[PDB]
Formats: sequence, structure tokens, C-alpha cells
Amino acid sequence: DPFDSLESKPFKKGRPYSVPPCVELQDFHQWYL
Amino acid sequence: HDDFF
Amino acid sequence: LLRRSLETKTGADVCRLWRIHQALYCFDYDLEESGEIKDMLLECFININYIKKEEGRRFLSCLFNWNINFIKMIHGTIKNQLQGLQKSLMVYIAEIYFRAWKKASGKILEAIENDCIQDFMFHGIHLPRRSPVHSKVREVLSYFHHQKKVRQGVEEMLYRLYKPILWRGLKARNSEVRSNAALLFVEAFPIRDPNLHAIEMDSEIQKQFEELYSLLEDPYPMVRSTGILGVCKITSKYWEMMPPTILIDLLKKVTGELAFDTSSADVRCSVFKCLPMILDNKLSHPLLEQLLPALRYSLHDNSEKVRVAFVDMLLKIKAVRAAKFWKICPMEHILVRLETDSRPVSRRLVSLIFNSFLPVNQPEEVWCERCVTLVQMNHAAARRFYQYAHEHTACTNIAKLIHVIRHSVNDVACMAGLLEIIVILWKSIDRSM
Repeated sequence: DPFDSLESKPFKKGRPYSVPPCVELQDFHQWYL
Repeated sequence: HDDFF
Repeated sequence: LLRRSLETKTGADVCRLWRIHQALYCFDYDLEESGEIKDMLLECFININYIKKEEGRRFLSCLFNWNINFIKMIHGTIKNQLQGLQKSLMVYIAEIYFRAWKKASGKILEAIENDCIQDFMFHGIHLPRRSPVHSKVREVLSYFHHQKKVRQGVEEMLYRLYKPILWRGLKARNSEVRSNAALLFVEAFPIRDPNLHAIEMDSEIQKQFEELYSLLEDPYPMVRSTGILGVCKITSKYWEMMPPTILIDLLKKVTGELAFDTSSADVRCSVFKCLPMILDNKLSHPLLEQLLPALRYSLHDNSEKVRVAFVDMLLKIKAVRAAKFWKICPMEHILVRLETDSRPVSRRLVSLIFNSFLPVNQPEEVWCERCVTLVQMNHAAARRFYQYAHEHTACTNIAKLIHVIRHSVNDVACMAGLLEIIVILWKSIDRSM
């Protein structure tokens, strides 16, 4: 059936992203298994 | 465009 | 004569009746025996080898040419039997109807134009995507849109066909039928009318401009995504044709706003699906390179498919040498991403930075100024690179660097881990030989 409005998620602007400068710490057994 | 060094 | 031909199911006798076309023509349409003959021609329609025959296309086209009134029962028959046949059989039927249009002329062809194709596309607009026949309908319509370039004048008859039905399909409030309308529209562009003047040419191209502007300003995300992929195909195909002000305005609109659409991630992945096939544009490489560092944050997305496609363009850009990727993206942000990456993504990053990490032509001095670097400045990315390098390349390349190193010292744990990764590399390369 034509002309049925459904959920239209509108355009929203923002950051899905994070940039942590932690400097300016690894483990072997987790990769080994 | 390939190697950084 | 035809009866034993259909009982034997032999194409040679059908080709014989193709050669005596006028003898078949002499039978009256009002005959019920001609109706039984028509049912046996539907039995020919069932036969797949007849569809493979190009002479099959010939006699089926002249069966369409023979009786104008029989075409509506043909339309009903092909309405009844779309579900049975396969995708290659669908494009075969589409070839039959293309040649059927081509051979047809006159009032029968006008009735076919007012009968067959518009009803099929009207259905394909209005059929649910749940129906598998809907897939067949828009794939044969896409075949027709591909064949419109082959023959001239096809564009005009599809314009005069689509003058009623494209325009309200553009503003179809239902998202699915407008999505199908956009799917046909993005391959429909450009649309031409031969008799119209240059004012009307500029007016219709500006009409298409505002139409694609509104269609990319759609509120639904999937209609937006289809519009993105369509204008990507448009800007790939005919970027020389559009005025540069329109081109700059549309690229600024699809770059400044669209990259940060937090509502949906896969629409940005659809932009990512678009980005390799615009990179063929040779003249606009500085113009796109202006907006290339705008996407540095997109490494930090939480969507897997987004980052997979993202590194696919990183590989594509390093293949085409459009821009310096280290200028585009920081290395340390990439490295902590590797520390937080997944397996196929890290495979693509190993293929991406393998030129930076391990050189094959450069000598042992370059091998060691990269070995000391990749040992010291990061460690887990080095072990992932060790894990994926022998998958990517030959084990002789592993063994030569092992012998170079054999011919961080503060930590006993570091030298123990280096011995462990050497044993891991030996176990990896032992299985090859």
C-alpha cells in the first residue's frame, strides 16, 4: 500500500569517536591462547 | 606513498 | 505439424515453422485450435533450451508480433510463471523482451508500451522486498537500464513512459517504494528528451539537481544511503558534465555533514562503499585531498563494517597513490587501534603497513632500523605483525630476517618473550617445508 510514513531517523551530528593521548603494558599469555 | 621511513 | 513438434519437444521443427511464418499466420485468431496452439506455444515458453536459442528469441518475438490480443494472455502467463525460473533465466527473459520491443513496430508496439513494461515496473515499485519475484523484477529493469545506452531512442521512450510515474514515485511517502524509485532513478540519470531546446535541457538538469538534492535530504537513513551511492555513481560517470559550482556544493554537502551522521553507522559505511569508485577522478584529486584529513576521527568508530571498509579505502589509496596516508592519519593512533583491533582488520592493516614495516629489497641496515623501531616503540602490534606476516608472505622472508637478527636488553622478561616469539616463528615456518 503506497504512502505509509514509517520511522525516519533524522540526521544528527556529533562525535562517535574518542582520541585519548595516553602517553605524550602488554601481556603474552592472553595472545598465546 | 608506501613506506613511512 | 506443430503437435508432433511439441510432443517430440524438438527445436528443429519449431525452426521449420519459423521459416514458414505465413503458414502460421493464416490460422485465424478466433480459432479454438489456435488457442490450443497458443497453449502449446506457452509450453515452448516453458522450455529452457528454446530460451537459450537465439532463433528462440526470433520466433517468440514474432509470436508477440502475430496477435495483439494474445499479448495480454501472455502477460497473464508470465505473471503466473515468474516464481519458477532462476536469475539467469530472468535475464534471458529480459533479453527476449528487449528483442521483442526491437522487432515490434506500429500500433501493436504502442499497445505493448501501454501494456507490459509499465505494469512490471509499477509492480516492482509496489511489490514487497519479502517477495523473491521483486528481486527478479528490478534486476530485469536494471538490465533494461543498462541496455538503454546501447540503442538510441530508448531513452526517449522510457522518458515518455516515466513522465507520469517517476515524479510521484520521487515523493512516495512510503520508504520502501521510494527506495525502489530511487534505485531506478540513480541508474535512470541522466534522462534526455530529444526535441526540447537548450532552455529545457538546463531546466531538466536543474530539476534533476533539486530532485537529487531533496532525495539526499531524505529523513530516512536507507533512502539517504541509496542516494549517496547513486550520486557517487553520478560523480564517477559524468563529473565532466556538471557545472563546477554544483559539483563543489554537492561535495561540500556530502563531506561536511554526512561523515558525522551519528544516527546510523552503516550510512557512513555506505559512504565508505562509495569512496573507492570516486577516486578514479583524475582532475579532482587536489579537491578531494582538501577534505581527506577531515576523516581522522573515523578510526575510532565502534562499528566493525565501518572500520573494515575504512581500511579497504586505506589500501585503495595506497594502491592508487592519491595522497600520503601518514599525512592523512597519525601512526600512533593507528598503533593503539591495532592494540584494540580485531583479526581481519589487523590483517588488512598488516597488508597496509607491510611496506612501512618490512622491506624486501632494502638491505639489512634498513631491516634493522625498522626492526629496532618495531621492537622498541610498540610491542603488541609487532607480535600481531609476526602472526600475520607468514600468512601474508613466504617463510623464506621470515628466515632471512631471523638470520639477520641472529648475527630491551634491560628486561629479562623482554629477552624471554623474544625467545618465545622466535620459537613461535619457528613453529609457524616449520609447517611450510
